[PDB]
Amino acid sequence: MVNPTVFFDIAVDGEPLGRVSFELFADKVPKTAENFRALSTGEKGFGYKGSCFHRIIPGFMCQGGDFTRHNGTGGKSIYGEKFEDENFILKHTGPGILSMANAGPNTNGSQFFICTAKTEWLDGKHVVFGKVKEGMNIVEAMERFGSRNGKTSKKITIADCGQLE
Amino acid sequence: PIVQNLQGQMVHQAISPRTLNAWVKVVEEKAFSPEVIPMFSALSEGATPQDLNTMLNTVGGHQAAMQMLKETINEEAAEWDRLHPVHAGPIAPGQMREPRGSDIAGTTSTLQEQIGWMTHNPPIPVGEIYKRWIILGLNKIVRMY
Repeated sequence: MVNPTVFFDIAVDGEPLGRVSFELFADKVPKTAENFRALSTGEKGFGYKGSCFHRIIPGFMCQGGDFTRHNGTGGKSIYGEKFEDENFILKHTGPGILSMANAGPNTNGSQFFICTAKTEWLDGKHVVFGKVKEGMNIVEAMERFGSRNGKTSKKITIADCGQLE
Repeated sequence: PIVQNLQGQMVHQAISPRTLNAWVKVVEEKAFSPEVIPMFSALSEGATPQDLNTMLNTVGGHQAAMQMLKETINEEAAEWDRLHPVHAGPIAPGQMREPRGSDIAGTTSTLQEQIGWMTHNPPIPVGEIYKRWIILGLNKIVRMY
């Protein structure tokens, strides 16, 4: 199939929470789907595995992907550094939407967020490249460790990740 | 400035036209000499980046100096960015961005946003930061003339 599926095994302070899987719309945003896929499998020697969700805001989104600096001010793509906003064809239509967390136009590295709500004002600013296939209840579980500014009350990590089938 | 209105809440009061005219007068008669600096500071207390830009753009006829001041501001704005890396993420409702140098300078920031950064516990004093960049540019052109 054209669109790949990836999984995250989420852990809370080391204790397993559960698995979230994603469908990646490589048919709409190939370069952005590919970046996320390869970083999930770890085939480049680096990627999401072991990284944490550093910014979680209840009712808004869960943010992760900063495997270098861990704090929002880091991360890098499989293209070396930061790549362009591929397109904004797809919209933030509800919970489960997987989108690129940039720091401006054409600043895509490795950081992403999963929406826990409809975030319409993000359309045209952030690239949508996937959606939760299974485990939205795990994401809802994650956002319970969030806060108003994003500071997580517990260490939320990607214990393991990869591509499925 | 950002003042208490008739109802007690912190609001954007525009700048007084007579204070603007006073500034224009100072620069028209004195030009950009050492004396123009204490005056600018005195007439810009509490000013937003937009108010500070209104004061600068009202100076009708000092082209070379204004280009010199602008470059100095742009340098300070570039230094700010270099010293202030941005945290990636979507901005939630309720809060706003970390200001970039262009925001502190008022070129990529609405008055609403500047008021937001200023009226914050604890704040990003974008008016006071920008004013410092302007005072440095003034000192430069004040020693040129």
